[PDB]
Amino acid sequence: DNFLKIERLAENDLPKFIQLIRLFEAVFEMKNFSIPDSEHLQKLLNQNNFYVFVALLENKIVGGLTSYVLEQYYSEKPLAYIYDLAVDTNWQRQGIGKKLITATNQFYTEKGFEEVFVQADKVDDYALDFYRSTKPTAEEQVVHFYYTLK
Amino acid sequence: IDNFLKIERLAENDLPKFIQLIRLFEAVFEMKNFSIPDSEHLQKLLNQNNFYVFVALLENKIVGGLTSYVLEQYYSEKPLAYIYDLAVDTNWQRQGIGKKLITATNQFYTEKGFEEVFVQADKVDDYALDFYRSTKPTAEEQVVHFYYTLK
Ligand SMILES: [Cl-]
Ligand SMILES: [Cl-]
Repeated sequence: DNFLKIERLAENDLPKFIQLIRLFEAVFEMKNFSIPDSEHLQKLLNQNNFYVFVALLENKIVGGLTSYVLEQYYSEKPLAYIYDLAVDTNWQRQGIGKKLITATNQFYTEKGFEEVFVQADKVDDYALDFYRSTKPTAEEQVVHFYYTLK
Repeated sequence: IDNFLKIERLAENDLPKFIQLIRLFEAVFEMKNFSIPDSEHLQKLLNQNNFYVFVALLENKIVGGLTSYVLEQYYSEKPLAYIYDLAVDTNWQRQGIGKKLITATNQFYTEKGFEEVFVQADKVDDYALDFYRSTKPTAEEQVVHFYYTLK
């Protein structure tokens, strides 16, 4: 569409950041969520290893992703890790997620990165077929382990 | 072996050990036509406050190690830690070394008040798959890894 706009957040974009987090809360159906203080979120937004992309309709965030820079020891060309990606259920399928991926990969290409990667749950068929629609270089079935700390 | 082994988190002046671990990675992962980055680059990476390396030592020889990245969260003030690579010397595999590395790493991030540490293994790597399972993770999950090689 011509009205939709993809933008990368900056220092004074905390309100848009919070709006995206609220979208994440909604789409991911997170329970009993308590958003961190704005002081914390502001400092994170200011990190040079963290970049947020959103899809906007006028003032309304209808989609977004978060990404982390991982400097490599194999190469002087860093990696980018897309951690979260969501599209508002009322705008799911508008080309939004593709536009976000394209913007993100172009951004890291300009910065001389080697590779961008992202994970989707095996049971999440909507995301699974979405990422395949973005034509990634490759996909690999893997297993994710995590240790909840005391 | 346990009373010979040393598990440690690398310090600022441990670039030689870092390079040794990278070389171990090159061999264990069977990386082809690898060219190690300049030492200035590796030193700066080692010194990053969001990157920590844990190694296993016998005298001066690295026999195993892992690399970890701190990921500050927007869901919580408690960060995440991402274990990116883990390898053990093929002649020393499955003698508790990998378990000790995971234990040390998780203890470090637990003390720092992190929410969780996570790590991934290939579906076909049953060596790795049931190693991590032997470490008693809180949960495991089937996922698909997508990547985009940039021009
Ligand atoms: Cl809240
Ligand atoms: Cl930039």
